[PDB]
Amino acid sequence: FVKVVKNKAYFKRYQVKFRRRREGKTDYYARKRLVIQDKNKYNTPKYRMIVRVTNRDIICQIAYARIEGDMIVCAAYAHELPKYGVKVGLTNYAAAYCTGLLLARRLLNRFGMDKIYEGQVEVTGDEYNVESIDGQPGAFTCYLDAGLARTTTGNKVFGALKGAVDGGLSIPHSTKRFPGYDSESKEFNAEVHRKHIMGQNVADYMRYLMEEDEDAYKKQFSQYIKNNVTPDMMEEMYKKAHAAIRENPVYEKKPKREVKKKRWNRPKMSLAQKKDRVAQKKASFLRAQERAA
Amino acid sequence: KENPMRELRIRKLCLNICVGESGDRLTRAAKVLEQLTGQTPVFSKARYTVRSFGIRRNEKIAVHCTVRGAKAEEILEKGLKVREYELRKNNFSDTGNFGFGIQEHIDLGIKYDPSIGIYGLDFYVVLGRPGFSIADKKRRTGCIGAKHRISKEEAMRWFQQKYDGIILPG
Amino acid sequence: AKSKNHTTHNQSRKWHRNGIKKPRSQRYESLKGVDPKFLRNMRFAKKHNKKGLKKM
Amino acid sequence: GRRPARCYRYCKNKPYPKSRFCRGVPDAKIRIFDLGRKKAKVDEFPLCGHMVSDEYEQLSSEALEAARICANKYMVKSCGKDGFHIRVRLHPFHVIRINKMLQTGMRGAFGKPQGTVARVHIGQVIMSIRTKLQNKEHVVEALRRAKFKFPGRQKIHISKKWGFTKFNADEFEDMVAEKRLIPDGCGVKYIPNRGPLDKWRALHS
Amino acid sequence: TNTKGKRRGTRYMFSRPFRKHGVVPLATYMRIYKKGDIVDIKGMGTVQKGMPHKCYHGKTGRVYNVTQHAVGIVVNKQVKGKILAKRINVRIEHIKHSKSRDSFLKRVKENDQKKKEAKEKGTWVQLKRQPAPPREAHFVRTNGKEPELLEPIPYEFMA
Amino acid sequence: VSPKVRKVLQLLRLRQIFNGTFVKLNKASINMLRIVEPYIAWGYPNLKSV
RNA sequence: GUCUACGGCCAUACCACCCUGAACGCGCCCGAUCUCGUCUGAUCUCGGAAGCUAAGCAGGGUCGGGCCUGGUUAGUACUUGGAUGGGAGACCGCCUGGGAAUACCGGGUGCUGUAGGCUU
RNA sequence: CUCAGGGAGGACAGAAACCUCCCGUGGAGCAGAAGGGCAAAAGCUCGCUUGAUCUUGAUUUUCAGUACGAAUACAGACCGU
RNA sequence: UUGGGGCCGAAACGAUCUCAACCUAUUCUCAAACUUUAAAUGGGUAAGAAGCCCGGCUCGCUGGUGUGGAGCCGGGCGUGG
Ligand SMILES: [Mg+2]
Ligand SMILES: [Mg+2]
Ligand SMILES: [Mg+2]
Ligand SMILES: [Mg+2]
Ligand SMILES: [Mg+2]
Ligand SMILES: [Mg+2]
Ligand SMILES: [Mg+2]
Ligand SMILES: [Mg+2]
Ligand SMILES: [Mg+2]
Repeated sequence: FVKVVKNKAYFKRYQVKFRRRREGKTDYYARKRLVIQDKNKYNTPKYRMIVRVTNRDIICQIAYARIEGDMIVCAAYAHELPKYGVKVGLTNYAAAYCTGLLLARRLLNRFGMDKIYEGQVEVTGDEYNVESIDGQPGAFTCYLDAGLARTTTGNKVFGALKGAVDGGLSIPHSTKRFPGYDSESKEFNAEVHRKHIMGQNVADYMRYLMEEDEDAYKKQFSQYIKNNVTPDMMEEMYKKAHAAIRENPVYEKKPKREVKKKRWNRPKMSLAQKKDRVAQKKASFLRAQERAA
Repeated sequence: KENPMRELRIRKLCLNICVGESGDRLTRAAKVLEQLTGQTPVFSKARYTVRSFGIRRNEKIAVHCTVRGAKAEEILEKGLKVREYELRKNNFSDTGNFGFGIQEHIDLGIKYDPSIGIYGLDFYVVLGRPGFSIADKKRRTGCIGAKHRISKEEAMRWFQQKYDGIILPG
Repeated sequence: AKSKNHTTHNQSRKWHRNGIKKPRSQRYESLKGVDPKFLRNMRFAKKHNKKGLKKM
Repeated sequence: GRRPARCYRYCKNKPYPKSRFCRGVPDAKIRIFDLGRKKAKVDEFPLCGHMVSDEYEQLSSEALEAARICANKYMVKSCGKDGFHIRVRLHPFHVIRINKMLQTGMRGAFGKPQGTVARVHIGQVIMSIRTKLQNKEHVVEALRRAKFKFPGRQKIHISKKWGFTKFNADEFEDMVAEKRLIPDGCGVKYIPNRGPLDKWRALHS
Repeated sequence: TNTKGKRRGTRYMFSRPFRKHGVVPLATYMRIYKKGDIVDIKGMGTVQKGMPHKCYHGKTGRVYNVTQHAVGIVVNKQVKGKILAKRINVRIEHIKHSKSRDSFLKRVKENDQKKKEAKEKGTWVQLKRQPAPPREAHFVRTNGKEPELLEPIPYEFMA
Repeated sequence: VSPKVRKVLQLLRLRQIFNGTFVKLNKASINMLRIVEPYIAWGYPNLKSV
């Protein structure tokens, strides 16, 4: 035959990687540079905005790391958006912007910094960076943790960043990976960015599919017509969502209720059960031979 | 009743012509795949120089293309129309994948242009299941498991069932 | 005319005649070799410690 | 042709094997290490006798071959050519060096390779003969004749193991009959209770 | 004679342990070193910048200067008649908090607590570490069985 | 006399042959009397000996 | 009881095969007008929600391999210091202290930090 | 993005040209001698570049604790990405 | 899984011995320039008043935050650990 690679000597010398690397979730090469602090800063917290886009949700957190594991100081999710007004399309660019705005205003409400550093209330899509007013507490500085998302032009990890820096946080960035940047001429057009902030690219697709074929329209947008979301009112829907987010961004936890404490999985088998099972198997195997021989 | 997430589909169809020289032969052979598929193919170069075959290191040798979607179905049907819907037992691999080779590309149905001439090529069919993107997506890459794998015996049954072909022993 | 190349035979006995003494431990070691930015700011703090004397 | 064995007798230098640094070593004088009826099963040669070194010295490959030839040629005459198995359990891996005096004297006096010896400890088995229980005194006499080809002092010890194995002869037959040992040609395989049960079913079926 | 190379004879000294290669963990990055901390030095071959010399591997010193990625350590060095106080700039991966002073600090806080205690009660509690004394006189109960008689075993030539 | 042993024989104040001294016993003392073991003859004195 | 985002120590966590997954989630999945990128919307990016736990994932199993931790090996091998000990030597014994590692035989098969869910 | 190598397949194609699937803890590669180190990299391929620039001091290595060479932490600038 | 000799097959991954390369569990013997393990002896630090402890002040350094760090003063603890 051919020599088997995964022999006993293969597993004796095998060094596993880290658990998060084995699950694939964490780039430790980027983590070593995103997280650690200069040693002459002496346990000053180094914050980061984690933006993670799942299939049906957008998660925005802000974390700083100690020895025991990093501490989440504020978290904003995209499934909280039906409270604020938008119910359909919780995983697009406009929902990423609303999640970043939630995270920014919710952190400023925790630190008591709502009135100072309002941010860009009337959105334009331009390069906005908050400036620390002297005689006041300084602006919150954090850095984007894009993770393993490929940071090309038009990413929702940068939409959440635009939402945060319009909410009032100081995240250093350039306006190159925002949509509207023309790589042919190296110039950023802010009006195209404002369309993606207000979700007008989805509005054009709904109008396009409505004029092409109503069957493809109902296939692609089933919850839009179920919840009565039309391309003309999405603009004011996202404006009212922004207004409701900046009006009250404080998160109230859902009340935990008492549970009957049922076990859904299987408990681990004990030693005596494992010793008896193999004895029953051997006793069955000898009996099946003396009964068939 | 079988789980419809386990439906055995065609993932991709890989085509190449291995010419072995450089020059206008490669351009004509690439034009064959370009007018056959509708997409431009890509040139494949040599790994290292062997002096008995006339090839050199980093010299362009072959022309290959990959076809996915509903176009691969009709290109594969044009191939098995030439092959009379028969294959051998040795044309199926251990991983559930199968290919064959065709000697005159005109038999596809493509028209003869006197400047290009006659080339043969070979087709390879990469079957798949819904869920095979796990092994090559970037974020959380994982294995495919054992029950979800395609085998030689199950790929032969798929070919005999859907294309109504026959497997002659050899 | 070959001679001896190298040895350390009597050296450990020579070292212990006057003793192998640790360096002179003093309080207030020198700030020479400390990084210039923090050393520059410490001088500014020492320069203005006399400012809040009447409040102290 | 070569120097007497009293020169390269004691284990003075560090071990100096044939490797990518020490090249040009001539071939070892002993190449056949076990011989006789080496294609024999375990249960037919139960008696094992060892020649055991009592000293820490070097044994040359020429002496190893000269001893095993004498042991073979006595045991063939005594018990037949197919009634024994002799195994030399010492391989010559140390390389001794020769500094030829053609007149530079001791300038740059590092030796070129001369031959191969085996570094032998106290209590280490030199050769082992397995045969039936009736050929005990023939094994003792054959090893006593082979002691004269070696420097120093050796002892003769009839082992308590079953042949060329590591299991005791009083319990070997019971441990085979309980299927804890399986014959595997010259030696046996020990079957523990630690594998999957599908091998236990194949064992007991 | 030998060479004067910087990393001569560091083949096993600067090598990683078995099945402990690869990505360096981040807890040795996100821990805090201040001036006066007692630090032992252990060279790691994964990172090559800021490596201590081989004569400081296994030594212990005290931090005097802290930078962005490195700390400065005063290490005692035995040189040929005498001991010098060396000032070396070592990057943070080669650096570990020593636990030798930790037991002394836990004893200092225990001694201060035990001195605040028993001042209002008027008694006297031992604060010095006494060495291991001779054991006190005790009774050994041979309850039931007599002690087992041990004898030397005869020789067996198992060689 | 070895240097480590000379230092312990001076810390026991035994600088001359047939000198005697009283030493209280603990682990730190037994591990020094083990170092100076071939050069001394020590034991447990009687009350009349004291 | 358990999951998700981000982690700490990095196999008690890995590898092979099998079984089961309620709810939320994570996913597979459906598409390419817009952002973006390819020979190929397979990957990446984007817009979704018809179907499905099949796979990934979680839990569990295997007289499982590995790994971790013990016993045996064994006070053995080795070793600090000592003798006007033995031996022709090679080397060995004793006094004084310290003390390993295979084969072989048992047990175990991730703990946990912050934030947010489901089990109302 | 993943290498060395291997297995099973595919016209000419064979030991060895090219395509595809699977296994692959590094068995490859990192200019050279060897050793150490390294896998979403320090390897391979691309895009942009000149931190191979100017300027003080301090430190380590050889060491007399002197130089040269080489090296490590900073600080002041101007930059690249 | 290919071969070195075949042989009954004109022949077929057929009969069917075989010997070597290969594969799989075992086994004998080794390494100054091998190593999963791994001593004895040894090499560094610590075993306090230059330490703990509170309060206040300064900073152009560092920061969401009279945050963090460092330097200054003013006291209190002597069973001298
Ligand atoms: Mg990155
Ligand atoms: Mg001289
Ligand atoms: Mg010598
Ligand atoms: Mg798709
Ligand atoms: Mg699943
Ligand atoms: Mg299932
Ligand atoms: Mg097991
Ligand atoms: Mg948890
Ligand atoms: Mg990279």
